[PDB]
Amino acid sequence: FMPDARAYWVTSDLIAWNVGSVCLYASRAAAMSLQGYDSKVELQPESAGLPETVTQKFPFISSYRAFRVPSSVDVASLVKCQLVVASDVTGLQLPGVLDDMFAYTGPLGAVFSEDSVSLHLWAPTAQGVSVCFFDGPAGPALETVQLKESNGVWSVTGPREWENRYYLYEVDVYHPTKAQVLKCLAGDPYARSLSANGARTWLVDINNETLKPASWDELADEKPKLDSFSDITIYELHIRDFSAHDGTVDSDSRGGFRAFAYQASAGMEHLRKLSDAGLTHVHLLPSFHFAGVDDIKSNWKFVDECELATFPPGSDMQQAAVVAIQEEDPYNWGYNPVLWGVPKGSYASDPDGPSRIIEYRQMVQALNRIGLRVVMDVVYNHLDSSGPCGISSVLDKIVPGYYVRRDTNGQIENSAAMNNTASEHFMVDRLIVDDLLNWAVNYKVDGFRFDLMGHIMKRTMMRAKSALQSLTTDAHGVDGSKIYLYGEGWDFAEVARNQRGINGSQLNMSGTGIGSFNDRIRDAINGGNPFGNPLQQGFNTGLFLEPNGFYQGNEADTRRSLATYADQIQIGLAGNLRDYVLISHTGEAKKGSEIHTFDGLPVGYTASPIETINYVSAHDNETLFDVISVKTPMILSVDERCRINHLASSMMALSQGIPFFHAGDEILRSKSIDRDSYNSGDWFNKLDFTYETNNWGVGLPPSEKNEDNWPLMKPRLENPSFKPAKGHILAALDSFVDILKIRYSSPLFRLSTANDIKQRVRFHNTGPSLVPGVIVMGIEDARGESPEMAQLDTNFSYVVTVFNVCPHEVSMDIPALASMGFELHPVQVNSSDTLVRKSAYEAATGRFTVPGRTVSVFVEPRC
Ligand SMILES: OC[C@H]1O[C@@H]2O[C@H]3[C@H](O)[C@@H](O)[C@@H](O[C@H]4[C@H](O)[C@@H](O)[C@@H](O[C@H]5[C@H](O)[C@@H](O)[C@@H](O[C@H]6[C@H](O)[C@@H](O)[C@@H](O[C@H]7[C@H](O)[C@@H](O)[C@@H](O[C@H]8[C@H](O)[C@@H](O)[C@@H](O[C@H]1[C@H](O)[C@H]2O)O[C@@H]8CO)O[C@@H]7CO)O[C@@H]6CO)O[C@@H]5CO)O[C@@H]4CO)O[C@@H]3CO
Ligand SMILES: [Ca+2]
Ligand SMILES: [Ca+2]
Repeated sequence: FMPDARAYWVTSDLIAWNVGSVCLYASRAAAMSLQGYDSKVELQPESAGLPETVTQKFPFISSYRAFRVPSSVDVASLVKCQLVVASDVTGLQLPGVLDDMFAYTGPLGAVFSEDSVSLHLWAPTAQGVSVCFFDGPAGPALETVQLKESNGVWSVTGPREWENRYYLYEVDVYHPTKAQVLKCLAGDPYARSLSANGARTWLVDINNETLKPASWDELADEKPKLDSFSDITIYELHIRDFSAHDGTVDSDSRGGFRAFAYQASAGMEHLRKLSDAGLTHVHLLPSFHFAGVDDIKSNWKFVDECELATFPPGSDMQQAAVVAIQEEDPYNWGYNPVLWGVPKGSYASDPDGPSRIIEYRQMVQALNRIGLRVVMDVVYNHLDSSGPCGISSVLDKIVPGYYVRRDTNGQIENSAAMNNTASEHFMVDRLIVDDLLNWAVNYKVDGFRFDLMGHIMKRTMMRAKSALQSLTTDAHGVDGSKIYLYGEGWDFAEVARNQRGINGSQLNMSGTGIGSFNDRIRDAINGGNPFGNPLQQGFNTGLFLEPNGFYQGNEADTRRSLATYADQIQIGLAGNLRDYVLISHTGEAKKGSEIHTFDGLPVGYTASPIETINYVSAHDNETLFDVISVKTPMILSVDERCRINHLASSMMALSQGIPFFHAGDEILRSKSIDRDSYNSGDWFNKLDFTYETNNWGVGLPPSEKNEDNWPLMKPRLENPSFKPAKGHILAALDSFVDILKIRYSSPLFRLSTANDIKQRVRFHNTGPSLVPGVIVMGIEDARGESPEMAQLDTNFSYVVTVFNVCPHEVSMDIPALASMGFELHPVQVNSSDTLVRKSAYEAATGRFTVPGRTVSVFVEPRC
C-alpha cells in the first residue's frame, strides 16, 4: 500500500494541503526518515486560493488551502525525488503538477519510418529509462540502449532493423510503496503485440501486410449494413465459452479466436441462425491482455468432465474439483487489465509471434461476414495490479501513483475491484482514447461496451465519441459513424455524486447518445435485485400471480408491487425516456422520470431510445433460466418455465431501445445457479451447441460466491422436473428466433427518436383497474389520408403486442382498436408453438385473446 500522502502538488507553482509555515523537502536518493534531505524550500501561503482549473479537475480538494512554490524551484527535478511537506509530515500526490507541466500529445510507443524506428515513453518522475532488447520471446537480453528525456518523455531512434525485436523498458523511479528508487522492467503501455504473458513487447508494425488476413483492407465493404443505432440488437458472449465444448471444432482452435473462423461448426451455425433472424451485434467479453489465465496452454490444468458428470446434481464435489485448479486453468471472464491494446495470448493458437493479431482480425472478419458487427468489452476503470513488482503490473510500475485513483490519504481506490484508474488525469484520458482508436482502426471493431462507465469521466467518454466518429473509410479504412458505445452507468463509491468530477453515470450520460444498461426493467421483470433476497419475485417470476411461498407481504402489497413493476417495465418498453408520459397504475399521468424505483430513483432517464440498453440477463449474476428456476414456484413444470424464459427475452426483443441478450437466453442456458462464474471454469460456464443439455444440475456452484444460497439451490438442482430436455431447448431457440424476426419485420419496433415514441407508442392496460400480469403495447403508423405522421412501414399500419404472464388465457378489450384489420403476426401464424396460434382478435369489440404465458403480436396489414 502507498504511504501517507495528504497533500497535492496540483500546478507547477501550487501545493494543496488541508492544514489549519509549511516547508517542502526533497531527496533524490529517497533517504528521508523521522532527516536525509538534499533540498528544502519554504512555501508561502496563498491568499486567493486554488485556481478554478484546479477545483474543476479535483473538486474534492476545493476546500484545501493553497501554498505557493517559488519560481526559483526546479520542479522538473523535484518530481523525480522522494518528497514530503511539513507543517506534521506527509507525502504529495503529483498527478496535478505532472499534467500541468508534462501533458504530452506526441507519439507514444513505436513509430516506424522507412529507415528507422523510434520509441517514446511517458515517465515524468523517472530518473532514468533504458530499453532492453531480447533474443526472441524467451531468450536473454542482447542489448541495452539509453533513452533521453525531454519534458517527461523518454525516447530513442534506432535503425529499421529494430523491427520484430522483443523489448522491455528499464525504468529507474521512486516507488512510494517501497520508499526507494527502484529499477523496474516494464512493457510498453502502447504495445501492439506481446510475447507469452506479456513478458516482453514485440516491436511489430501493426500495419504490415503479413499481419492482415486476405481481403482485410476491404472489410469495410463487407460489413453488415446499419441504417440506425436503433436497429441494434446485442448478444453477449465469452470467447472461450463459445467453442470450449464444441466437438465440431478442431481441438487446436477451441476456446479462442480461430474458432470463429470455423463457419461450419455448430457454434457458428448457431450464430448465423441468430444473425439471419436479425441479431446485429455480438458483444465479446474482455479479449485484450488480462491476467488470471496463462497464455502458455501447456501450463493449463483441467478437470475430468467425464468424472464430474457422475457426481450427484446437487453435490459439492464438482465445485471442489474446479476450485482446486481454478487458479491455473484456461478460464476467466478477463476483467483484470494489464495492457489494453493487445489481444489476449491465451485465445491465440500461438502466444508468441503474429498469430494473436492475425487471428483476432480473422475473428472480426468472420463475424462481419455472417452479418454480425463486433463489440469489445472494454475495462478502463481499473488495473489488475499496481506496484513495482510482477509481470501483471505495467502502468503503475512506470509512473507510480498516477494512472490509479487514490483517496485523500494517498491509498489506492479499489471500489471497481482493485486499482481504480483515474481517467480524470490527462495521460489516462489519452491512453483510453488512443486504445479505442487502436481497436477501431487496427482491428475494425464495430462498438464498445464500457465496464463500470460511472468510474470514467464523462469528458473522456465524450471525447472518445468524437474521436471515433471522425474516422472515415477513405482515411482510416473504417466508417466511424457506425461505431456504437454503451456501458454500465452505475454510480457508487468515490465517484458517486460527481465527487471526482462529472462521471459516466446513467443520469450524466442522458443526452449523449451513449447507451447505458437499464437496471430498472431488469429488476422489475425478474424481481428483487442483484444483492437482495434471491426469492423476491417480479412481474415475470410470479409476484402476486403465483406466490413461491417466501413471504413477501399480503396479496394487497404484492399486487401493488406488481403494478409498480408493470409501470417501470412499460417506461422501459418505450425506450426508458425521461419525458415519455405513462398512465400509471394509480390512474395518474406521469413522465418516465416521475415514476420512481423503490429507492427513490427516476425510472426513465434517457433522451433517446438509443441511450437505453434493455436487458434481463448478462454474464454477471444468475442466467435467465437460473433466476427463473429460483424465483418461480417450485411446483411449475420446466415446460412452464421455458415459456417464462421466452416471455422475458421477448420483452427485450420487442422493446423500444436496444435489446441486450446474454448468450444462452435462447437455449435455457444454466450455470447451475452460479451468480458470479468469473472463475468457475468451463464446467459451470458450459455452452452446449448440441442442444442435448443446458448445464442445469451439474453440482452446487463454487462456495466463494454461492455457499450462502446452497440450501435453496440443492433441492432444485436435485429435482429431475427442473431439468429441460433437448425438445425444450430447441423450442426456446425456435421461439427466440421468431421474436427476433418479428422485431425486424417492422421498423415500428425500432423507432429512432423520443418524438416518434411519444407520438406512436401507447400502452392499453393501465390504471387502478388494470389487468394484473398483462402488458399491452400499441404502435401506430401513418394511416388514412392526411396522416399526422410519416409512413414508416409499407406492410403494416399498426402493431399491437400483448405480453401475458398470467398462467391462464386473457381477453383484452381495447375499444380504441375496434373495427381494424388486426391479424396474428404471420411469423406466429406459422409458429411451431401451437399455443400462440390460438391467439385471436375480434373487430366488433377490439378484443385480443391471448393464451397463458404467451407473447402475441398482432398486425394490421396495409394491402
Ligand atoms: O460493481 C459491480 C456491480 O455492478 C452492478 O451493480 C449495480 C446494480 O446492477 C445496480 O442496479 C445498482 O444496485 C442498486 C440496487 O439495485 C438497489 O436495490 C440497492 O441495493 C441495496 C440492496 O437492496 C440491499 O440489500 C443491500 O444489499 C446488501 C445485500 O443484501 C447483501 O447480500 C450484500 O451483498 C453482497 C452480495 O450478495 C454479493 O453478491 C456481492 O456482490 C458482488 C456481486 O456478486 C458482483 O456481481 C458485483 O456487483 C455488480 C452487480 O452484479 C452489477 O449489477 O460486485 C458485488 C460486490 O459486493 O457482495 C455484496 C456485498 O454487499 O450487501 C449488499 C449491500 O452492500 O445494499 C444495497 C445497496 O444499497 O442499491 C444499489 C445501488 O448501489 O448499482 C449497483 C452498483 O452500485
Ligand atoms: Ca445479422
Ligand atoms: Ca481460472
